[PDB]
Amino acid sequence: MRIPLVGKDSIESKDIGFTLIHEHLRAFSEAVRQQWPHLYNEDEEFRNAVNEVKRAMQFGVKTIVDPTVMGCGRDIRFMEKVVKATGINLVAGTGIFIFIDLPFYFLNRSIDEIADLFIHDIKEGIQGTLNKAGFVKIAADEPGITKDVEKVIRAAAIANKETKVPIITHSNAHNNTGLEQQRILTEEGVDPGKILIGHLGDTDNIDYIKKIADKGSFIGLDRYLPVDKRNETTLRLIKDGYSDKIMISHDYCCTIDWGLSITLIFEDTIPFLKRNGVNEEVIATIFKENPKKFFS
Amino acid sequence: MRIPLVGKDSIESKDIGFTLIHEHLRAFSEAVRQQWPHLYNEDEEFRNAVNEVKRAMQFGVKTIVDPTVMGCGRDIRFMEKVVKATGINLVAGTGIFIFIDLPFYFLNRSIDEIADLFIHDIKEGIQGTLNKAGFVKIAADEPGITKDVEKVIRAAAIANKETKVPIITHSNAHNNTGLEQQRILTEEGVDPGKILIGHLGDTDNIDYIKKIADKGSFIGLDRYLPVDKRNETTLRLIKDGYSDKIMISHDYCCTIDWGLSITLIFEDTIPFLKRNGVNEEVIATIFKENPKKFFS
Ligand SMILES: [Co+2]
Ligand SMILES: [Co+2]
Ligand SMILES: [Fe+3]
Ligand SMILES: [Fe+3]
Repeated sequence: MRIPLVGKDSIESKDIGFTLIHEHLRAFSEAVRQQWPHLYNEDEEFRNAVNEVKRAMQFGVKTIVDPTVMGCGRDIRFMEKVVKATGINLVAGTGIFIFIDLPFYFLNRSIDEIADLFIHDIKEGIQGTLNKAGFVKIAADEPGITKDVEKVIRAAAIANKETKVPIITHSNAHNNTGLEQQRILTEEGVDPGKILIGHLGDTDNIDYIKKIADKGSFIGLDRYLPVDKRNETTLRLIKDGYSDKIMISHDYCCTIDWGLSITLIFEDTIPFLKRNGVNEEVIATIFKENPKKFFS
Repeated sequence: MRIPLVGKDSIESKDIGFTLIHEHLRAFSEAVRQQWPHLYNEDEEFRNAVNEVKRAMQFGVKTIVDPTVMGCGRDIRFMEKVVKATGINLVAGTGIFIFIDLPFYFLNRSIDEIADLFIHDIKEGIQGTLNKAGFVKIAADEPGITKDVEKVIRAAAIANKETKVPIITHSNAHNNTGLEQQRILTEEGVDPGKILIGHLGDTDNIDYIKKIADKGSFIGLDRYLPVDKRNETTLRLIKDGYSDKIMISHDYCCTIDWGLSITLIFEDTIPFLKRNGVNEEVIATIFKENPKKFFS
């Protein structure tokens, strides 16, 4: 008992097995789905999510971490229906995904009030259920570290200090937002090894990626920049000894509403790696050992 | 049959009666209510809304226009429950309330696609019901006319040209956003008399308010700046002959989630006006004749 699972008893982090650290069963904007439901088909979303999870399981995936949070349409009851249909271990999270400003709710509200929402989901449960959050997700992108973006980062640090759950980020690989997230969180007392700086596979600036890993945090070679170039960067990082900081995901959304699959790393990335000399222990380090330490 | 009403057959605009043009039965951020429902109490919200509507009816209000739209938690089923409990004529709208950027859904989507959402609500119905929207609501504030704010303004103009429903805006009274909204909409072909530029009672810069009214649009002396100063501005505008452009509302939210009543104009504003020489025909112009023309 250590990592909460949707629809299941919690599991020890040592038992997580082969893990996909950043996959979305579904993603959507809460406000536009509430206001224009005619744009959406939950039944198609459900079928797609179950099919994708089943395909991942066929390749040996035990556990999927789904970092859908506020702003991207987290729905714990949908998640538990997918678990019932598949038997996957599913880790849900809490957090806020914003690039610029917070919803109007947060006007005149403190960082502590924001952290209390995260702690509520970790300690009490998500959306009125007893399913608990196992990590915090935060974001920054092209607008950089705005005032509200920084509030959310600081609230994630408070939640981590109180509950010890790790932090996954979304960053923009072409600016310094990932480095800034790592800096702010570690300055606030977060263990660097409890942070995954995401979307670093989007750039080929290896020195920037290595800088973040060298500071202690996992580097998300997620969103599986052409895969060939991504693979080249991934291979380069492996060849240079960074396997124990690398996390690979697809950042695949089985259904997204914005105006490819959860097994591409099995059909393309992992075969490419293997064809270029990467052995089995590297694959196990990335997909089993790194998530075990992240959640340990 | 001309203005759609929640839970009722449509009514001719000539039969709207005494109207409150800008009141919220409820307002909230869709994403934070979806993600943290423990923060909200629908039963309290419902009781408050019914009580406020009943009090307005006791003062002679026939029709209430509720400009809650995407971003502020529009819920047509809540609205119809309030209508069932009170018998009020309630006009619901469509639109998007943003100050900076659109939800991620709208990435790579056209102004025409946005207008199609508004036209859907006006012609087909809101949120899977047969209750239709009777106006479009848009906003701009301190960030000014951003790219996404302007997209929404231009989509409102398309919806108005297709369906002839009027447009209500939120503006910031201390910058030129209201003037800019009016300019963009009229440049796109919207009749100036089909536009209410809102939140102009927030400033005492009478020349700015008069400029908008002189260009043909209604001026929202809503949000009933101290009421005394608001009343002074309202009285001044009346004394200067602007009654036939003035719309008074409270912009009262019977429940808002951000970190006073719908009858304050009956307890304070209207008595103050009357005490300062304003007669009955002015009150009738503001609250009956102006909304009739707006919706005509
Ligand atoms: Co991301
Ligand atoms: Co407003
Ligand atoms: Fe993601
Ligand atoms: Fe309002």
